[PDB]
Amino acid sequence: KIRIGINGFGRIGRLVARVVLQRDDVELVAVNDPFITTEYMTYMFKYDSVHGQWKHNELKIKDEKTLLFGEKPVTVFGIRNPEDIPWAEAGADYVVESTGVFTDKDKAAAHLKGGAKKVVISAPSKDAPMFVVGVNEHEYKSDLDIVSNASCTTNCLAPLAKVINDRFGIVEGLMTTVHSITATQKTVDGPSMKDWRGGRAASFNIIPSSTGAAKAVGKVLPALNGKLTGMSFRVPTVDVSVVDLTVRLEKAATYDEIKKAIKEESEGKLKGILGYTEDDVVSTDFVGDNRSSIFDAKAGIALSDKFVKLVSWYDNEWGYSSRVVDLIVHMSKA
Amino acid sequence: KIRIGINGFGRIGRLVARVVLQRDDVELVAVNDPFITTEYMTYMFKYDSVHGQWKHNELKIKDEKTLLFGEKPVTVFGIRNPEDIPWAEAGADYVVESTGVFTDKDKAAAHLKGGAKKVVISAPSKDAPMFVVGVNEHEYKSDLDIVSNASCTTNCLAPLAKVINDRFGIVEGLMTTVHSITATQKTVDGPSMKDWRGGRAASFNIIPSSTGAAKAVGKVLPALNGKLTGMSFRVPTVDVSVVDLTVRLEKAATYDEIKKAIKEESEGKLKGILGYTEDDVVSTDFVGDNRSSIFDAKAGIALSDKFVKLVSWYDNEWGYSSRVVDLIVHMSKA
Amino acid sequence: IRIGINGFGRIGRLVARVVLQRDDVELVAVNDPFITTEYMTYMFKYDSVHGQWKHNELKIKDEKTLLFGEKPVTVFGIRNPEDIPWAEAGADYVVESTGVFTDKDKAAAHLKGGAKKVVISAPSKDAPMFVVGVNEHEYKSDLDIVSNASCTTNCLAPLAKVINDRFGIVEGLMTTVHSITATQKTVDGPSMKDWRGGRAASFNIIPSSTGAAKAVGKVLPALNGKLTGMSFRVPTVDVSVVDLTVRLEKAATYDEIKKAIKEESEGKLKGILGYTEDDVVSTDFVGDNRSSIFDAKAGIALSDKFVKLVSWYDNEWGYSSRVVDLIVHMSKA
Amino acid sequence: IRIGINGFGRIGRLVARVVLQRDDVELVAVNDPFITTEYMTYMFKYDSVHGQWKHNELKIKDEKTLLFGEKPVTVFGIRNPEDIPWAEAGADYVVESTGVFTDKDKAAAHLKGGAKKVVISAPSKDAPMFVVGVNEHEYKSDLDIVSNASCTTNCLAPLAKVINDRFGIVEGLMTTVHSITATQKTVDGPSMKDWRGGRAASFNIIPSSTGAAKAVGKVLPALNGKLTGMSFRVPTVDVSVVDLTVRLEKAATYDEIKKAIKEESEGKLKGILGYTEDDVVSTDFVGDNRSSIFDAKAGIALSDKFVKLVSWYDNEWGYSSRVVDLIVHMSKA
Ligand SMILES: NC(=O)c1ccc[n+]([C@@H]2O[C@H](COP(=O)([O-])OP(=O)(O)OC[C@H]3O[C@@H](n4cnc5c(N)ncnc54)[C@H](O)[C@@H]3O)[C@@H](O)[C@H]2O)c1
Ligand SMILES: NC(=O)c1ccc[n+]([C@@H]2O[C@H](COP(=O)([O-])OP(=O)(O)OC[C@H]3O[C@@H](n4cnc5c(N)ncnc54)[C@H](O)[C@@H]3O)[C@@H](O)[C@H]2O)c1
Ligand SMILES: NC(=O)c1ccc[n+]([C@@H]2O[C@H](COP(=O)([O-])OP(=O)(O)OC[C@H]3O[C@@H](n4cnc5c(N)ncnc54)[C@H](O)[C@@H]3O)[C@@H](O)[C@H]2O)c1
Ligand SMILES: NC(=O)c1ccc[n+]([C@@H]2O[C@H](COP(=O)([O-])OP(=O)(O)OC[C@H]3O[C@@H](n4cnc5c(N)ncnc54)[C@H](O)[C@@H]3O)[C@@H](O)[C@H]2O)c1
Ligand SMILES: *SC[C@H](NC(=O)CC[C@@H](N)C(=O)O)C(=O)NCC(=O)O
Ligand SMILES: *SC[C@H](NC(=O)CC[C@@H](N)C(=O)O)C(=O)NCC(=O)O
Ligand SMILES: *SC[C@H](NC(=O)CC[C@@H](N)C(=O)O)C(=O)NCC(=O)O
Ligand SMILES: *SC[C@H](NC(=O)CC[C@@H](N)C(=O)O)C(=O)NCC(=O)O
Repeated sequence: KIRIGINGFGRIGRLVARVVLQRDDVELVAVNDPFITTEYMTYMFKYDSVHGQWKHNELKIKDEKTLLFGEKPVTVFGIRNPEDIPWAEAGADYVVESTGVFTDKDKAAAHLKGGAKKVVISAPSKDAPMFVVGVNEHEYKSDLDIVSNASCTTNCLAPLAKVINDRFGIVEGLMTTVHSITATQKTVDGPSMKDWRGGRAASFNIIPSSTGAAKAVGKVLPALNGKLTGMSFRVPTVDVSVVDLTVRLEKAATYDEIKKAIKEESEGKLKGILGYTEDDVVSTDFVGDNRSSIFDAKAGIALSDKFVKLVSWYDNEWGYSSRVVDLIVHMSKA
Repeated sequence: KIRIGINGFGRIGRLVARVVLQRDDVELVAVNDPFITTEYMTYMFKYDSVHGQWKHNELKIKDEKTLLFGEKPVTVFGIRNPEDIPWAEAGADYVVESTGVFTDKDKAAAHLKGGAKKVVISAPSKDAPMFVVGVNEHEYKSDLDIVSNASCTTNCLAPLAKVINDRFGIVEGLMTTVHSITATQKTVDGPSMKDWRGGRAASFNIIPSSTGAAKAVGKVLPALNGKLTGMSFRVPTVDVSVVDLTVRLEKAATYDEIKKAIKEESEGKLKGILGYTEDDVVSTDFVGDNRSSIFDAKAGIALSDKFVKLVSWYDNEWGYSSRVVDLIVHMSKA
Repeated sequence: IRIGINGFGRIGRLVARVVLQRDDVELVAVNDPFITTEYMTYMFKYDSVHGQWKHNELKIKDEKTLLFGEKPVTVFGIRNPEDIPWAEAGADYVVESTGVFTDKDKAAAHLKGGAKKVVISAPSKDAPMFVVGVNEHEYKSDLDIVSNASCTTNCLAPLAKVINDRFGIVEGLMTTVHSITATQKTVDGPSMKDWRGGRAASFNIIPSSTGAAKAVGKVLPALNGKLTGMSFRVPTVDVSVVDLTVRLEKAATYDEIKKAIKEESEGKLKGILGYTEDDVVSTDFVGDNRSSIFDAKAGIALSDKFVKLVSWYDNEWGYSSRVVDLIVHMSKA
Repeated sequence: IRIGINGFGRIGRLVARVVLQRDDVELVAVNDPFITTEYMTYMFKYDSVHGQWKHNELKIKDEKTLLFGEKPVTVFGIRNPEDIPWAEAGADYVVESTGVFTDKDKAAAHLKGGAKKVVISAPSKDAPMFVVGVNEHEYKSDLDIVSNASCTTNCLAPLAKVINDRFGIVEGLMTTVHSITATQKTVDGPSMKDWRGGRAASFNIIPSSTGAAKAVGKVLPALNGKLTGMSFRVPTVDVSVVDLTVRLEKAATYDEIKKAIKEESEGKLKGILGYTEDDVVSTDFVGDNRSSIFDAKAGIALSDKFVKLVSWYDNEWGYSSRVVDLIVHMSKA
């Protein structure tokens, strides 16, 4: 039923491929990467430095056109531009924009001319519609040709911000995210003309960089629009990131009260999306965590009973790619 | 004139030794480390994985009692407990408490029975007097038997917090410090019974841990006492750390205004202690920076003109050990 | 078979993972004076390399027992060994994983704890050495106390045995590129026993020591004095590789060497010596429970008598799997 | 002597540091299409390994010149080489540091730029290869375009020359434990030319390729076909080590080998081959400008004809020092 093809077998592309491969509501029809060879795709999928080897399927058949995942056959495209890929000729309703270069509303629209019914954008986009599963996936409508699943950081922030606002209200908030390094960085000092500090050696530097993660938590949560901002800090970890959010509350609460409220919501409307822990966890403890956001109770601290600092964890790779397929199923139905 | 002996040839002990070795107002009389051998001390001093090889002096003479720094002779003690070291019998007025185990007011008092006129504690202490050069070293008085130079994080926060408060006033602030790993951490998962997350592998984890850095910025800046708190994040860097401070201001300002005020103070009463940069700097750019705190203009962001997030850098090893000898000279004179 | 672990370190905890998941064996007690029994729950549960645990073990009583499912495991905080009452909770086989008691007589303290047999989680100067799959068969059940050698020995010895057994090695020099361990330092600090071992582990290529190459002969008397080597510690959490440089008595071609190692991979050395022709990397062997895996594509030969062979081992996982494989071989008389 | 650099990368910028601080040479122009001339100021000024610069170089005019003190350096953003007017700002000697133009004919594009001589910041398939201190003397001033070989070659060849020159090496196998470079990846990504090179560089021991061992013979025809080897990339910013395994024609003892290398250290190989008996570590060679330094204490011999020798090199700094050492040797006819 839900036939899928992925555009760009990157970090997110391969990992959301793993997610859809071990589910029964979802299927994998095609993959497009002009840079990866069909024999190379098997190696890239099988071996992972973060999430480990794959326990099910894996094999390539045809000279250079079809791979065998188990006995499900997946189609491979090495096509540079998006409209030139015949997304229908292998059945692909939902295309994952996992490439990172075609982010914008019009730029993902390129897939519909390949014969694709809908496309979901990995990254946030300047104009394409933005949804964070569990906080506003419900304002999706089926006229929508093209969609965006926002960012890892948005997906961790917005569920956590929403319960705080929805039971105590946020007046103003400032966020930092200390974030693992990604494919856009460099091993050693090199050119990254659009972010100068992004060119510096990723694994041996604490890199200040920017993410819009916060104001977007209003572009999808319009109640909090223009109420938050932040920055980032890229630091030498392969995967897993944490959000440090500092907000003042209109309605006074105690740290135990906000803790108990987050536990409440963790087992309610937000179960499996926003989690709760009171353990002495660290970075590694969330590799493979398929939740958008988990709440580090012990980490955070309160100054007033209206001014508090909240800590929450997210696997920027795994949990986010779980969320993209969670979104695709919601639009299937709705 | 200013004769010095250091207790504990650790990271800070050796580095403040380098600082005093290349100054003319200061001298090096003795070093005590029960764990380091006088031949081993030369190796540990000469070769440094962070700050590099040493350009001046270095040689050991006596079988196992005296080292030759240039032609200045330094005395070496391998004594377990503090009062059992004859601090006078080599002329030592000022003893650096660089050990980390004798932090408390009474526990550093142990050096005076060795015949030492004054002792300065590297770390912050529960009761010993606390001074951050450039913000309250002047409230030092010469009755003081024993003193503490506070923490790296305090030394970066308090100068930066003081100009913000002193020209706009801080109502409430929450701070995070993303901090390099230190000697108290473990290479791989091991026992650290007093901080559980501190036992996790330092170089491959983002470790939430606590530092009191903020409320102390009142124990030495009583105008801001009980007005700030924070947490830490230990991440896989050898050296250099940054403070992310989030405060609301009673008196409204614009980001350019606060930038210009920090530049003003950078060249005034705080010159050489609190610095100013508008460059796309990264972690490595402050190794060997001898300032307590440098202000990252471009990094930070403002939400309101009364609610702002400020970013400032500090070399937790080098700048802090520069500050300990800066403090010792102030107490020499005062 | 009842097993108790001394020192819930890296090797101790991971040997606990092994024995808790296999069914021919069970875990009776653990002793660590530096860890509190609740702290063992946290440290066992959470692992930066091998991940969270997918079964369950919890605390029952204030300081004395944990329950994995519903089985005891009594917890000791005893500083020195002859004071550990391995009989009083009935622990027949003891893992000496502390690293401080390598010597035969110093680990003998467990027999006075009322423990019938002792396995050293390390090489020892004066304890019989066995590398499962190459000499585990020379154990005798009179021998009270023993050593399973080192990770590096357990990786080298199968490969050395196969290479010598089919072509004969004249002389060998070995290098291992090795992950950092608990004995290294976060930052430059005192390590008087290894001066380069005190240097910041994660920012350095640190030259270090290994006995493993000399050790091969102590369990493979055919090559005694025919190998020696060195180590290089590098900033990785886990997984290490052996770089072996050998002169061959019998000339062979690299592809022939590949098929010989493949043969033994598939045959009696299965699960001890593996074989791959993949573009493997260190990460690809986290959780690999083999003693040694052979990186075919990596290695190179200069002549048909002079060749360099590359092989992988997870210093944590594979060695601990070998530890309880050895213990069960010793059960079987 | 006027020098211009093509590609302000790691090697390009650091060769710029060298030529800007020495006085027998000067720096005339730089070309990089991916860097804007203000961006060169930022990237040259700030370095994660070698630190900030202690002199000064700034921008003068919108895109065309920088001033180090008050000397020009004109800046080019030209994609392909024959379009770089090395004559029009008068740059006689060109550093080809881009890494894409190794081939003799492809770097010949600078002679059409009006440049009299070209030095390849790398090995090349079809360009004469020189390792300063071992064969720099065979340059002829008719040869228009050239290569300085690789960091690994420049470290191995002095040590191989000394060892062979006094004891003769029969066969050699080499390993290098090497820092990561710009060609590796932050996270697992496409590198179809080296499949293991795309894997996350900083979390892996990555087996990789080297021609340096075969290359030694191309500049040391005595040992042609007597050495070969492999590499291991490990998560460090800079500094690498060679692990050399040799068979000796003339039997020697390790201490004798130590004093022979010490002799050459002190003598004609001074500043190219260094010698230490210290507990050195990788960090200790950041900024070390020698081709090769000999870690005496590290290495080990099996017999007096079979020995393993360890030597250090800063792949960035020492190689770039060698680059302009070569250029000035070529000035001198
Ligand atoms: N990496 C993360 O943790 C993460 C998390 C959430 C969202 N995102 C977003 O997802 C997008 C991709 O992220 P990533 O980390 O996977 O980057 P990546 O580099 O790992 O993936 C990019 C992949 O796309 C392929 N590709 C490049 N050009 C292509 C094209 N023209 N057509 C088809 N494929 C092409 C490349 O081969 C590469 O495999 C980015 O926009 C990023 O912001 C990333
Ligand atoms: N490391 C930093 O960046 C930093 C910065 C500011 C303040 N501090 C504080 O300074 C203190 C030391 O810090 P560090 O990083 O140098 O730790 P460290 O481990 O590097 O130094 C401790 C040194 O003290 C020696 N020592 C141990 N016991 C001793 C004793 N009984 N008598 C004499 N010497 C003994 C050890 O040999 C070791 O060399 C700590 O309290 C720390 O909080 C550290
Ligand atoms: N780490 C490896 O990759 C590896 C692999 C194979 C073998 N080994 C060997 O195993 C031994 C332990 O290695 P590790 O990495 O687990 O070290 P580790 O530091 O992680 O473990 C040592 C543990 O023993 C405990 N301990 C100390 N004294 C004790 C006492 N007297 N009684 C009970 N417990 C005590 C400590 O609390 C610590 O938890 C070493 O000899 C090492 O050489 C290590
Ligand atoms: N990195 C090392 O430790 C090292 C050491 C010795 C030799 N080398 C060799 O030197 C060469 C470069 O190495 P690197 O580490 O500096 O790589 P790098 O990526 O740091 O440098 C390449 C630079 O060349 C520039 N460039 C690309 N195309 C260009 C063009 N056509 N014209 C002008 N500039 C262009 C790029 O912008 C980049 O800045 C490689 O061949 C490498 O093998 C590297
Ligand atoms: S993980 C989601 C991802 N965002 C980022 O990695 C940017 C993170 C930023 N704050 C930083 O530098 O740390 C994403 O969805 N991509 C959007 C983008 O930045 O292009
Ligand atoms: S660098 C000054 C040092 N403080 C710390 O390293 C603790 C930092 C903490 N926030 C963290 O875990 O990141 C110091 O002066 N020592 C005091 C101490 O913590 O003992
Ligand atoms: S990992 C097994 C361990 N041996 C080592 O620590 C040596 C690692 C070697 N390759 C190196 O130096 O890097 C062990 O069982 N303990 C050995 C011992 O000290 O008894
Ligand atoms: S560092 C010099 C560089 N050579 C290498 O990249 C090889 C490094 C080797 N030890 C390894 O693989 O790790 C170079 O000058 N370029 C070589 C080339 O491709 O031409």
